[PDB]
Amino acid sequence: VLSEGEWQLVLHVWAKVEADVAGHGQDIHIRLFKSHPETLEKHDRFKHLKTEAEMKASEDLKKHGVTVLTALGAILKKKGHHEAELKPLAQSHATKHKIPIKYLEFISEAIIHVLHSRHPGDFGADAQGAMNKALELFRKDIAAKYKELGYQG
Ligand code: HEM
Repeated sequence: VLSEGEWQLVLHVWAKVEADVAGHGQDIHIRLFKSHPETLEKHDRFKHLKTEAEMKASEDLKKHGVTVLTALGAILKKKGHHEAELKPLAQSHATKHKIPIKYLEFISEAIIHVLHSRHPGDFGADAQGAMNKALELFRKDIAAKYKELGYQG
């Protein structure tokens, strides 16, 4: 469970994220695809974009990024009482897309990287540790929802 103070740090940095959701989306995905290439294969519509620049100019990918970070941002604002908008995420991702929890760790890594690269003065030790706790709570709860629908993490 997160402290009031940690939740505040998380939401403090997210507010910076929200000043350019689109750019953060692209960067996080680009990081993810380059760092763990097996991830790009889950996306049939992106798995041809060869270059970073091709990645950055794809408006399909751009929009996807915003859709992903908007869902995550609604969950973080719940400060962990996120049952209701966690469930549709787990049902899509467990039954349809079939995203292993390890791929969720991978994008968790990409998020923290990008966050630290774009906002170091607002993303120091305390803030990274808080965000990390936030994303680890999210992954635990989704792994439990995954199991409730079958197929284990
Ligand atoms: C922070 C963790 C994640 C967030 C919040 C997120 C969020 C979303 C949302 C909101 C959608 C659209 C509705 C639906 O879920 O189908 C989506 C679709 C999708 N997500 Fe995730 N996602 C996460 C990470 C992942 C990862 C790591 C991958 C693995 C490549 C993945 C693959 C997909 C795929 C394949 C779809 C369907 C895309 C399509 O064919 O249009 N997502 N995601």
